[PDB]
Amino acid sequence: GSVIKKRRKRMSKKKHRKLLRRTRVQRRKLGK
Amino acid sequence: TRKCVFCSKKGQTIDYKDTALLRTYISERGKIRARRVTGNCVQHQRDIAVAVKNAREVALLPFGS
Amino acid sequence: PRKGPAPKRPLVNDPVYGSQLVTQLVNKVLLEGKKSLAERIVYGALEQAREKTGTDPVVTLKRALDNVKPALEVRSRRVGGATYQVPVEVRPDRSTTLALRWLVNFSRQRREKTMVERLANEILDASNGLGASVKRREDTHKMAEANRAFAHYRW
Amino acid sequence: KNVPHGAAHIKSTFNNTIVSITDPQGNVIAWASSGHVGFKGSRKSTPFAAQLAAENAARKAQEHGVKKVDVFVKGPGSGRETAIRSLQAAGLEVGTISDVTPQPHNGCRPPKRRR
RNA sequence: GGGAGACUGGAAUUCCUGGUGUAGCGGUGGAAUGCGCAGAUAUCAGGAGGAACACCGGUGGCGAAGGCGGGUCUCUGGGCAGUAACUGACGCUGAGGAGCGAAAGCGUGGGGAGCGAACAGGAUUAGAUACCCUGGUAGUCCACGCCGUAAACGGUGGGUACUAGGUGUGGGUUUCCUUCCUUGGGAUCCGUGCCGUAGCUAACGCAUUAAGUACCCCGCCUGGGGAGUACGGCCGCAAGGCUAAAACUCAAAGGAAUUGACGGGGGCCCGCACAAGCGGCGGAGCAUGUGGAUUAAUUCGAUGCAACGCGAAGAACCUUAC
Repeated sequence: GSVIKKRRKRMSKKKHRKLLRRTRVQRRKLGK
Repeated sequence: TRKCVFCSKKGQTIDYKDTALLRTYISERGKIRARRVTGNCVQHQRDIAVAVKNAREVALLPFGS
Repeated sequence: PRKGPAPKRPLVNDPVYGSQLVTQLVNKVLLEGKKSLAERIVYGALEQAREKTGTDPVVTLKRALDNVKPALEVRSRRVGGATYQVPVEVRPDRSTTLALRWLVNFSRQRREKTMVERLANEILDASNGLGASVKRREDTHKMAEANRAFAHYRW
Repeated sequence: KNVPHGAAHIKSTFNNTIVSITDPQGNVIAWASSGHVGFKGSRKSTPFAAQLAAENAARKAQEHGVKKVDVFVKGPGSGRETAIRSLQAAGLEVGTISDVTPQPHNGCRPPKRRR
């Protein structure tokens, strides 16, 4: 296939992972 | 393509003590020479390599003169 | 010169002396497009050599040529950003051309004020090895056996 | 001192070239390097600088009374043969030439590859 | 080189100690930080320590996959071939479930030569939180446990039977030449590559190791984003992993091949392109043209090669448009 599709998937995953790292302490406070 | 001298009925058995046979299959720098040059089969080339290493450890052959 | 070797021009024989050397010399010394001056200059130099050395001009000219004819030359070839001065043997034609070129080139740096005795004097010196072009000839030989370090490329 | 037979160690790298004249027992009596003869930067990686360094080392060892030399040459060749010829030209004698380049048996980890 | 344990060998890098020995070494497209002159680099001799095992060594062997080569010993798993003595359908697949599972990462305790995220300088640049250079912590290594993911790929689930061949190679049995050595050749079983029919495919291509012809069982798919995300739940020390939507939004997103164009992609062939030679320009004075600056205007156009003795083959008034 092409690598455009993998590129879209990796861009979305990278943004989500960065967001998940940015709010670690707030999530830890809320969940527990 | 040559024949394996050990596969013939008159091929000597391979031992790490008998260092002349091993000197036959090592180059002037002490390295083991490729199986294409010697022409011997897979099993006997493996035997020769193991014997050369064993003789090298007991200091009967040099470690790459 | 990309397709193949170029044709070689014929050389007209001299009517006065009968050797191609003098006509080659007058061609080499020719300047600005005046033949007549050129052969009169070279003939005056020949006659002054005649009256000075006491021997024939042809034999002393050939002896001077042999004393100036080189056998090896230097060619510059670049690779990987480094230029190497490979020594190369010389075809006889290039040797003769270089000898005449060197003689005429060192004919023009003298102080003795006119061309004919300049040429005669250097002919005598090259016959005896006292010239300036000869100095460059043994210099070229000195770098020929000096720059032997770059010969395995063979270019 | 007067040692009539010594040894020459030529180490040629991609950035320099250094020649050391030693006694047959490993004591240096004269050394010269490609930047010791007046070269800087990249210019000391050239064969010409190797020639000059070899000539200078040969002369300084010669004034100590050295006649014949065994050559142990080493490193990724940049000015090896030029150094050999410069030793021969400067009035020395080269008896034997041997390449002694350190060869690992796959130990240690080389640095990452440039890009 | 299938796995686990113990002992052990040599080359090389680093550091320390001692000789000889000097003023440079290192690095790069070029340099500078950096190391030395308090004795560096280099060359000898001795010692300490850790990690990986040149040559043999390959599209070659083994393993269910991940993966496995310095030597020796100890313990142990799978495969193939021949004989066919033995049991007598005991077979295949397998929802959930369990076990193994590269690298990175986590916990406790060791170890630490080389390399090297993060971090400091130097250089490049309009700027360089990068590429290049000099240092360098976790980590890489060992013991015992967590995690459970990879472009974990043949992007090809397992079992079985049939369908032209040619030619390499690994393991084993047999017959004909028999010299009884040899890839001597043939036959047969089990692997591993290339080429090729029929057949299949949208095409590329697969082709007895099928993506062909058929039967049994499992997993999965139903336009692209939102999204493998949210809520709920389970697991984990943590990082996070597994199960898994909707509102909304677009009229497409895709796969293969074809013709051009382009490449800071290649290969051949030409040309005064280089080379081999002769004569010049850039240095001086002068004539033109242009850029720039002044004033009333210094009329307008031309502006890498392909503008600069060009429109202009003729500016005192005229020309001339200022």
